[PDB]
Amino acid sequence: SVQIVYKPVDLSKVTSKCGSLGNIHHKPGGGQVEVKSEKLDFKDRVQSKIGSLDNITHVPGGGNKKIETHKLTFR
Amino acid sequence: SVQIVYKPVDLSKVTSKCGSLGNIHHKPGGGQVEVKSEKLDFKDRVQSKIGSLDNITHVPGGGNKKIETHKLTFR
Amino acid sequence: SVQIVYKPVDLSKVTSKCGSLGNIHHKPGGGQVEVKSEKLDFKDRVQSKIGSLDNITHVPGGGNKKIETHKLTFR
Amino acid sequence: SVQIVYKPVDLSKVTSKCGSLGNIHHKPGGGQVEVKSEKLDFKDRVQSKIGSLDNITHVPGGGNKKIETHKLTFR
Amino acid sequence: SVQIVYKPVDLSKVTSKCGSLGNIHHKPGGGQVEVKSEKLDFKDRVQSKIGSLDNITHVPGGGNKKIETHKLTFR
Amino acid sequence: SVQIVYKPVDLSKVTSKCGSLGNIHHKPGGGQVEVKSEKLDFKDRVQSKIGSLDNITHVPGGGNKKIETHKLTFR
Repeated sequence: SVQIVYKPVDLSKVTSKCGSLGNIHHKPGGGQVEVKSEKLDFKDRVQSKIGSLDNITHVPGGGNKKIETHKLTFR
Repeated sequence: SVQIVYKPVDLSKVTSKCGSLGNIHHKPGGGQVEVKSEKLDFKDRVQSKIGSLDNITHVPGGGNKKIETHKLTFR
Repeated sequence: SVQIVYKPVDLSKVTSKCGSLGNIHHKPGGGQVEVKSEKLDFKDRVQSKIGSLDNITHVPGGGNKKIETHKLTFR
Repeated sequence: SVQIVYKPVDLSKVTSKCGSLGNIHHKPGGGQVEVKSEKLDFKDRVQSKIGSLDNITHVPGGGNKKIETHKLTFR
Repeated sequence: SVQIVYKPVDLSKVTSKCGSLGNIHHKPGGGQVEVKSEKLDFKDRVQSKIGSLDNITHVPGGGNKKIETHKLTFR
Repeated sequence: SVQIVYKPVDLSKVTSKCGSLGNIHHKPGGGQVEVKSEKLDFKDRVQSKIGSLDNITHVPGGGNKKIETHKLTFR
């Protein structure tokens, strides 16, 4: 008879310590933005974006990640 | 007879410590934005975006993630 | 009879220590941006982006990652 | 006997002709203006000006000037 | 006997002709203006100016000037 | 007896002709302007100017000048 044993013990600790996390600045699109269009002709899907777009300031206290994937395929 | 044993013990701790988390600034689209269009001709789907759009300031106290996926396919 | 033994013990610790994490600056698109178009002719999908876009200031307190993948294929 | 003759004839004409005078634009202070003061100490007259100030758009139809000064000092 | 003759004839004409005078633009201070002061100490007259100031767009239809000064000092 | 003759005839004409005078642009201070001061100490008159200042767009239809100065000193 076939015997399957599966006992993965996990004694992990993704710790982080931080005294202070501050004084982050993010200034996108400081400069003047000018666009000037004359006698154009479009014929298909036009996606246009002007100014300051999709700007992210992600500041997480921790940010510790743990990705654990378990698998046991038995055909 | 087939024996299946499945006992994954999990002694994890995704801790984080932070004294202070402050003074984050985010200024998108500071500059003047001017657009000037003359004698254009569009013929399909037009998506247009001007100014400061889709700007994110995500500031989580923690931000600790744990993704654990378990699977046991038995054909 | 076939014997399968599977006991991976994990005594890991992806620690990090930080006294202070501060004074980060990010200024994209400081300069004036001018565009001037005259007598153009487009005939297909146009994606246009002007100004300061998709700028990221990721500042995580920790940032410790642990990717552990386990597999046990048995045909 | 002393004879004084004073007959300055003036056949001047400071004319101007203009078909059309239009489409003047004046946009001062388009950009965002930020000021941040911390732990200052003033001890005398403080004159402070922020934003868009003392901006002039003088557009005169004519603008023809004639300054004529006459004098006849007799000691 | 002393004879004084003074007859300056003036047949001047400071003319100007203009079909059209248009499409003047003036954009001062397009860019974002940031100031950040910390632990300063002033002791005398402080004149401070931030943003877009004292900007002039003088557009006169004519602008013809004639300065004529006449003098006849007799001691 | 002393004879003074003074008859300056003036048959001048400072003309100008212009079909069209247009499409003048003036964009000062397009760029983002940042100032950052820390632990300064002033002791006398401080004149400070930030941003776009004293910008002039003089566009006169004519601009013809005539300066005529006449003098007749007699001691």
